[PDB]
Amino acid sequence: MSFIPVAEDSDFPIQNLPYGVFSTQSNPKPRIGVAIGDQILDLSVIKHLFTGPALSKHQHVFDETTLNNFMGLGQAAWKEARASLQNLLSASQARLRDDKELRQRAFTSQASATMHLPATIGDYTDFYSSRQHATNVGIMFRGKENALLPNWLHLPVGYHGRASSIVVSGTPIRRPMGQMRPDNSKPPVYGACRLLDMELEMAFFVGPGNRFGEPIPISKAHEHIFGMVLMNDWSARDIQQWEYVPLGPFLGKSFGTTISPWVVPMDALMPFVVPNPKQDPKPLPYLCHSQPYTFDINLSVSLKGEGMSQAATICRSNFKHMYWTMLQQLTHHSVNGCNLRPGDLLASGTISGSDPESFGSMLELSWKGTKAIDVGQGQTRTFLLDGDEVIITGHCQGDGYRVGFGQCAGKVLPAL
Amino acid sequence: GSMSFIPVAEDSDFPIQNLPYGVFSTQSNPKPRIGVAIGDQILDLSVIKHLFTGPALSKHQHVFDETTLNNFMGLGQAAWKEARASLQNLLSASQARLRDDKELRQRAFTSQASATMHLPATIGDYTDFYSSRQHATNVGIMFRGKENALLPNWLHLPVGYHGRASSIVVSGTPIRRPMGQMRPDNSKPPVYGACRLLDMELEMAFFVGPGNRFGEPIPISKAHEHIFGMVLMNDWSARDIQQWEYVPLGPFLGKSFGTTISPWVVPMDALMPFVVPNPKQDPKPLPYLCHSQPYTFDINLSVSLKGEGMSQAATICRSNFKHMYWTMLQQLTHHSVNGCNLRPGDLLASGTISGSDPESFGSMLELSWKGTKAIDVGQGQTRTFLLDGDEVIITGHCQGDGYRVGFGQCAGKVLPAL
Ligand SMILES: [Ca+2]
Ligand SMILES: [Mn+2]
Ligand SMILES: [Mn+2]
Ligand code: NA
Ligand code: NA
Ligand code: NI
Ligand code: NI
Ligand code: NI
Ligand code: NI
Ligand code: NI
Ligand code: NI
Ligand code: NI
Ligand code: NI
Ligand code: NI
Ligand code: NI
Repeated sequence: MSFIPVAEDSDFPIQNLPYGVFSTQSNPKPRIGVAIGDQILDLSVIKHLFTGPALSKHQHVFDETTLNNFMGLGQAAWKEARASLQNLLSASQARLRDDKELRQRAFTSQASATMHLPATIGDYTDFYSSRQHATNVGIMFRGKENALLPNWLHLPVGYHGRASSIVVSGTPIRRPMGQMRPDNSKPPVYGACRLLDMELEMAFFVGPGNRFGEPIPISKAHEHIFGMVLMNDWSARDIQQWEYVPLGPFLGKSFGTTISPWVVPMDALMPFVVPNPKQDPKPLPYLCHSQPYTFDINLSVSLKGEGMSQAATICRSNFKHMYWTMLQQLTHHSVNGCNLRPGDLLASGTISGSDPESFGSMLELSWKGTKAIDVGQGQTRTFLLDGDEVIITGHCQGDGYRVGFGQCAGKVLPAL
Repeated sequence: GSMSFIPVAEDSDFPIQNLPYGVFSTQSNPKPRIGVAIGDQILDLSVIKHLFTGPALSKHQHVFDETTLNNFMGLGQAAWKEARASLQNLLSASQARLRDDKELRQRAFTSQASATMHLPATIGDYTDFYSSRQHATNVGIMFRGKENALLPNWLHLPVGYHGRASSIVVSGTPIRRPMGQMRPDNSKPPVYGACRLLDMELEMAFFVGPGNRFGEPIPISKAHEHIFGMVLMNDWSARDIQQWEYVPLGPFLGKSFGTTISPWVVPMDALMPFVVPNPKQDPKPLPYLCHSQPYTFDINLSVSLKGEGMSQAATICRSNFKHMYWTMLQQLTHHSVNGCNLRPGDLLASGTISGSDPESFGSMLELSWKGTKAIDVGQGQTRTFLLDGDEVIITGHCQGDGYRVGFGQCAGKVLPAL
């Protein structure tokens, strides 16, 4: 089904076909591509091959420097694009395989490519939808009997994030300065954050908007989910704890948030859908959906420090843990008439399962700095050190192939 | 004083001392474009852009051809100062260049009355601060209790939260009463329905000029270089939705259904004549928040409410920006201290501007004390929270000798819920 060979270890078989923005040494202009094997198929080069009804008059979306306009076309266009790509790669429509002059312009090596943020993100929201993550933060901060606050099981709690500091995989992250209060009996101090953390999340991009004042009913929520990326919500826990009452996390989150560049479309993930977790209490009707919209995605996080020769896997978790689905999050986010826009990023929350090996932050893995995490070669961590590199990966396991997400990586630079 | 060839009423918001920037279109020409308000006219900068011949602007005249102010904001203070001096000259009663060019005036001016204003910039990120000591005290009492009403961090840093950028709308945009989830009965599950405690919040906000690079703080001594100018803002709020949702991650759907700004961006140079010494802070802030430069402004603010049956709008709040405890310089410095990258056109709002006098409380949550006191809105008529069809208008002015620097309107009418 693909004339482009795909190795067994590839994140990018024919069943994936994610969208990203890339550039090369020869042509520095960011442009839209699709990953296949170790190659990128350049959609600006092949834009004229999308001849179907939804795209024939809208080929210009493939000439843009971001995915926003393609996202905003909606599901008929996404489905047509994916079918066109499938038919070109199988050579059912043989133009791309057989037009050698087009072909040699259209495919470039991933290894030689530079990736960019896939969209101009107008608004970013971070949810809090893993019951074990919220419970753990609760146990650590408020105690076992108060682990979950009263609203949590009733709505998908979330907060507005900082869009400007969402950066693409591979961007170094500087340890932030700020204010903290390490001794509650004394005034706060200014200094480098001491409790620098990662957060394993996933996120989706919004497709067509909704108009200002017009909620998206849950029945239609699936029409607005374009596809998914990996996210690391870097966090400065000492800055966070001091600032956050009563208006929520702010500078403890906004110094950096990393996403992976390849946006895996929802149609690629639908084969990996599983039943939705039972919610008790049942949510209010506006949040109810029968459609399965929970996904079996195997997630891993590695840490490698300065001097260390091998990265250690510190977390293995799964997106299927989450209590509230993306449909519920999208619907709740628009219930009040808030206008979601193409390229908005809605993140899941930190993805922790019940097994401590699956906790999605070092705040949890180290239990607030009370337990050392073994990172191999005689080294241990509670929170991140200068020079540490964190890499998140994710895969769906098919029969004889995997749909992978590439990398969501960053290295910590010293405070300056 | 100082005079334009364009006639200006004594109490006009838009004398030659102001010269605010905005984005407008007309019935003749739908392209949104950059203008400056003067008297009851707009001067179209796209038409006169070739008159900006100075060193900061001569190679950057295209910023005046844009559909938003972002690029001009991004050029920084030498460009802003050069544009303002060029406009003060061009609009002067004693300057012939534009005054006597009949055909150019025909193309360059249009009446405010027939213009449609648009949002002045594409706002990448919006942040709302919480910098009125009285407002934070009042909401603490009403949502949480008198004990620690002002929470332990408030006197040490300018508390703020990330707001929703997409739902910042220009003055005049109707605001639909939001649906959502609320918990009016503590002994029952939450319910879904129309908000019952719909509120306004009197704020001001500033737009960021040049940004800072990702990872690079803005030191407080340079913060003034990044503040372009100000608008009025109404942070519409759904207090029942807010109270149920906000612990522990903050206000969310209780704010994001709509936030209105006025369209004319008053540049900081226009406001500097109205600067006053900063309020004393005790405890003294940490050094990174310590600045001697005066950056508190005497701006008289007013809020009116007009019900769907009324002929006279009632003034329900009179307050002043000079009441705020933390300055814009402190807010911008704190926002970037961790390396967060502010970008041109970002909007940083002050917080609700409540003074200590109850007549200066900047929200109906406060003026009605969470529905326990009636607000007088005219003969016989009262409010606690906003009703369908109510129109809220925020205005603001700095008063000089024989002129004002005004802000135009920040208006919205409440539509019924779905
Ligand atoms: Ca934003
Ligand atoms: Mn997070
Ligand atoms: Mn507010
Ligand atoms: Na972050
Ligand atoms: Na609002
Ligand atoms: Ni892989
Ligand atoms: Ni062509
Ligand atoms: Ni069409
Ligand atoms: Ni309950
Ligand atoms: Ni204190
Ligand atoms: Ni099978
Ligand atoms: Ni004079
Ligand atoms: Ni006025
Ligand atoms: Ni230049
Ligand atoms: Ni005064």
